[PDB]
Amino acid sequence: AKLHDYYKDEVVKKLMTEFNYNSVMQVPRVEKITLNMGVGEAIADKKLLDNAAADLAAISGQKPLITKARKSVAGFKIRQGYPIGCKVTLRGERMWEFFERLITIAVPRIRDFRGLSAKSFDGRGNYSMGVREQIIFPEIDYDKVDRVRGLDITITTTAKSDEEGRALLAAFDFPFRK
Amino acid sequence: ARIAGINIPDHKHAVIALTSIYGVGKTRSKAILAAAGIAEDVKISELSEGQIDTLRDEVAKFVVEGDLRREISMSIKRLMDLGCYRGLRHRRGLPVRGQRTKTNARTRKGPRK
Amino acid sequence: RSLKKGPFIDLHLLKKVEKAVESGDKKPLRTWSRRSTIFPNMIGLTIAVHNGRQHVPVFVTDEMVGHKLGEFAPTRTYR
RNA sequence: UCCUCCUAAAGAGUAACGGAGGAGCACGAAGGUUGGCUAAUCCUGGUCGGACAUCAGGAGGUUAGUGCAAUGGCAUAAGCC
RNA sequence: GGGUGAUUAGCUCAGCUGGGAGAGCACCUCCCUACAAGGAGGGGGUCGGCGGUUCGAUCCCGUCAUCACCCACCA
RNA sequence: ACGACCAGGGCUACACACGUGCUACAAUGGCGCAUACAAAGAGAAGCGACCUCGCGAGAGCAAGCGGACCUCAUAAAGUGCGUCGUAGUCCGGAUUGGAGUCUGCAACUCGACUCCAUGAAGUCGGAAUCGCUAGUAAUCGUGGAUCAGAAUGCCACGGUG
Repeated sequence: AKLHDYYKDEVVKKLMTEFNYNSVMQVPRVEKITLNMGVGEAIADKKLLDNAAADLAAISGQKPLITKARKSVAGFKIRQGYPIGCKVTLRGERMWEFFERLITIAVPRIRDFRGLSAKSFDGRGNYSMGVREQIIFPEIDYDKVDRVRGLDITITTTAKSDEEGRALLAAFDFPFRK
Repeated sequence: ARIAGINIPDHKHAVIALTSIYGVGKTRSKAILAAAGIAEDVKISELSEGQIDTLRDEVAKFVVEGDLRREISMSIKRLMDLGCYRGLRHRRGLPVRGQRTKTNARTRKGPRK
Repeated sequence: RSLKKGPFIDLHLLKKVEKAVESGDKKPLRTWSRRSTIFPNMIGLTIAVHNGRQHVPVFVTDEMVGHKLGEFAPTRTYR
């Protein structure tokens, strides 16, 4: 593990040179990465969610758990906390464990891209990267590609503005450009 | 299945195994082997004997999928709003090398009922 | 598909190309030929093409060189 | 027949074929409890793609919920686990 | 004024414990020979409008638009 | 004037199906390499050898021939080895991008030839329909006309049978 150690020394610890604070403890931090994988056309049975979560847990270090629904989804018979997908939310060391597998070894299904925008916005500085699939990691034999399954990513941080979060964006090796 | 790329064939001839996945031509699919000493004979189905696990970056270091699409779409980069022949014939799903549309047109739009 | 190192323009057009920046005073070149191509040497000149019904001005920029007048006054419509 | 507000007079009952609406069955669970937990709605942003539609962030607050219409407690939750 | 029931393929109409649509006859294309006929192949749904109950509503509830039908009821 | 001189269009535009020509879906097969057995015809701004160059199309040096001379031009199926083995296939390449060749005053539209890179369909076929009586049906090869440049349509001759 090297990328979280880079976050402990090389990221925002000199930010007082560019951003105004009353304490050096105000510099921005990463809180969580929620994640999402959609059940798609299996929504009306969804007993496969345990078997889909188990293969997200093949690139994540977390133990699988199943997403409960909110406000229902369409007319598919979704009621209260009905199990409907997977998040398997990342905190602490597990966030950068994943960002040392993502587009380092998990590569053979990526799309044509070269750099995501740094001047992007939400109002707090919480960045996102479009990937659509779990993009596959290579094994000694596979025999693993049939549908690959989905992936969505948006970070959550202590930042109060989009240019404060632009200094925290330094926390990753993913292609972002100024 | 799906061991050489995005395409589903189980057992395929090694000198064309990288075809139909957007990254390699018919002669390149045999030249890519002889630069690495890889066998040009007997059909393949799995990641055995180094026969294709050695070819992942040698395909990806060039124009592939959407990057190949963008390169063969250089023909229209000055025609992305200007409709002059090729422009309109790419802004909608249309022919560019002549089409005898009164026959042989199912392939342009969808199969007969 | 083989056109290289110089423009294919006729001598009646070369008498105009030498004085093309006067196209704030001079009126557009009335042309009947449509197989003809646009070239860098022609940039600054004003041209009007017969569409088989009337003469229309065609707007020319250095982006569209190597295309024919029959691509701006369209051949056998079609969409 | 049962059951609810307003009209209905700052004790209390209360008319009208007055203003207006429901029940006639369910639940081993929503029951017993120690502990733990905490919305709606509006907004910003979405994906291979949408007749419907993801999880976050911003605003907000006894505005969600309680098996069922109706009202009011309600986080000590009596809400869910 | 009062009331009963419907609205889904061109037409007849199915599909209510509340679960993302189906047949007949036409029609369209083709075969036989030229149409009628005979045969073969194929098709697409504003499943009335707006609100409310619901996870989900053509489907349960209200209310308007529409049609056909019933009816204008004691002295 | 609707002329025909001249610069130029359209006649290769598709709301939908059929006829014609044709190739694959093959294993009684296909491809590469080797090899058996040809007829007929055209050929002086032609056919163009040997030889050179150009991935190749094509270009250059340049013999002979005007008819049993010299050139198009070693005919291909067939046979023999290898190899595929239902795999939406080494097959098959619609669509399509680039780079070269060639004619022409000019080729993008509506041309041909070549080399790369990119790639869908096709696993068998509905009511129905067609041709031959013997060197015929089958089915692969080879020429001829037109003509600046380009036919898969037209005509003509062999092989197995």
